[PDB]
Amino acid sequence: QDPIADMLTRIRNGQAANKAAVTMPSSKLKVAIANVLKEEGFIEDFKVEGDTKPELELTLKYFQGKAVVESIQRVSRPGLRIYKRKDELPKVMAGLGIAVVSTSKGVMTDRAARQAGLGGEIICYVA
RNA sequence: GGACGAUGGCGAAACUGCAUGAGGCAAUUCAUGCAAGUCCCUCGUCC
Ligand SMILES: [Zn+2]
Ligand SMILES: [Zn+2]
Ligand SMILES: [Zn+2]
Ligand SMILES: [Zn+2]
Ligand SMILES: [Zn+2]
Ligand SMILES: [Zn+2]
Ligand SMILES: [Zn+2]
Ligand SMILES: [Zn+2]
Ligand SMILES: [Zn+2]
Repeated sequence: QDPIADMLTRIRNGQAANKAAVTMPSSKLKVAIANVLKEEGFIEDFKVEGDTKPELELTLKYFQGKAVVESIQRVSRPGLRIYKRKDELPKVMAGLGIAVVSTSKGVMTDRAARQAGLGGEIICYVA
C-alpha cells in the first residue's frame, strides 16, 4: 500500500539496530530518494542487484557510534497527499533538515527545488 | 497572504489519477500516452 514508508521504516529500524545495510524491493522512486539521501550525507551508498527482483541495498551511516539519520518521517502518503508551491516549501528554519520533494524535474531536496523555482509533493523529512 | 474568475497558456511531467500494454497475469514492478490532481507562469477582480 505504501512502499515509501517501508523504505523509511527500514532505514529507521536499521539505524536503531546498528545494521550496516538494509535491503528491499527496488523502485525508480526509491532509487530517486536513495540518491538524494546520499548526496546529503544520510547514507554511505545504495546499489541495485538482480533483474527479475531488483533488490535495493542501502549502506547506512554512522558517526563514530551514532546513527546519522536522527529522524525520518513520511509527510505525503496515499491517504493524505501533501503538496507545496515553491514559496510554501520549508523556508530555512530546521537547521539540517532536508525535505525530499518530487517535482516535475525530478526528486530533489527542498533547497534544490527552491533554486529551480518549483514546488511539488513532499515525500518526507530527514534530519 | 487569503477567496475566486480569463478563450487562461500551445508551459513542466517526478509523483497521483485515467487509458493501453508487459510482467506465476496475486506485484512493494515496468513501458507508452493524457494532462484532471500537482507544480510553473500570465491577465483580471474581490477582502
Ligand atoms: Zn496548497
Ligand atoms: Zn504564493
Ligand atoms: Zn498577495
Ligand atoms: Zn492570492
Ligand atoms: Zn485556470
Ligand atoms: Zn507534454
Ligand atoms: Zn493496468
Ligand atoms: Zn508507476
Ligand atoms: Zn508515467
